[PDB]
Amino acid sequence: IVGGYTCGANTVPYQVSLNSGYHFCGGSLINSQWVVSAAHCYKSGIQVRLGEDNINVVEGNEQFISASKSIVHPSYNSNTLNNDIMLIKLKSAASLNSRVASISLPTSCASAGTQCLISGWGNTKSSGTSYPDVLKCLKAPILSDSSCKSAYPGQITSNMFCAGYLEGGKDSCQGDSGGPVVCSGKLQGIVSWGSGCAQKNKPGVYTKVCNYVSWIKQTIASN
Ligand SMILES: [Ca+2]
Repeated sequence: IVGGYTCGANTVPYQVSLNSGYHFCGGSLINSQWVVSAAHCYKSGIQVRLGEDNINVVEGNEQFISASKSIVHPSYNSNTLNNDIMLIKLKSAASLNSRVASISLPTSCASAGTQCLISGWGNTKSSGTSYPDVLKCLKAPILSDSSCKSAYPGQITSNMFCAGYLEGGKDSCQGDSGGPVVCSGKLQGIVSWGSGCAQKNKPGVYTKVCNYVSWIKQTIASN
C-alpha cells in the first residue's frame, strides 16, 4: 500500500497473509475453512496466516494453517487477468474470535463513489522499494467505469473495476495482490493489477467479486 496508514493490530480481522516460505500475497477469510485470493497468486505449498499484524514477529494471536486445496477460477486468463480469483481451502477450520473473523460476500455490486478499505503488506513506495512488517490500510473510492476504461483502454472487462486516485500518490501495490477491498461491510474487490503503483491516471484495478458469488457458494458447497 502506497500512501496509506498503519491499520492497527487485528483491526482488519479477515485479512490473511499467504506464505510460501515468505509473505507473497494477501487474501480474505470468508468462513472458517475458506479464503478468497487472486488467481495470479497461485502457487503450490501455501500456508495461510491469520491473525497477523507484524508478519515477521510471532505476537501471539496468529493461526497458521496449511492449504489443503487451491481452486483457480475456471475462466482465469493470466494474460488479461480476466477472472483473477481463486479459492483456498484450509486443512483445518480456523477458530473465529475478535482477531480472526470472516468477511461477508456481497449480495449486490458496489457503486461508483463508494469509499472502500484496501489493506495489505505490499510495497509502500511508488518507484522505490520498501515492504512493511505491519499491516497497512488505504481508503479509496470506486471510480466510474467510464474513467476506468479511459485509464486502461482496451483492457477493462466487466469483471474488473477501478478504485483510487487519478492524481496518484495513493494505491495498492505488489505484495497486496489477492487482498481485500471492503465496501459497506462486504468483500467487493480483490487486489489484481495496475500500471505501476500510485501513478497519475493509472488507478488500481480490482476483481469484481459480486460477479463470482454463485461460483463461490457452489464451490464451497461441494468441496
Ligand atoms: Ca505475526
